[PDB]
Amino acid sequence: GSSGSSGEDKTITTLYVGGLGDTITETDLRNHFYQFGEIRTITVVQRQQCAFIQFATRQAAEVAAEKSFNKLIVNGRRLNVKWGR
Repeated sequence: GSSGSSGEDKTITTLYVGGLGDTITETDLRNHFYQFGEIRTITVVQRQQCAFIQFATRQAAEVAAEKSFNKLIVNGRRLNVKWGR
């Protein structure tokens, strides 16, 4: 089965995404996440090869979250996703 963990994400709709690299861009994410649901905003920090995906409704956030938790592999490049603030 699963180990089972409880992070510190109660009503957080933002999701952090690292390991972007020049290879990966914003659009690639906007679409990869957009599928889950509306996207409030997307702040891609090149200096930190990361990006923050915000959702209007936690609903899409949660879904993408788990489906992103070290599971979101775009452009044959795994990405470390973690709940934001």
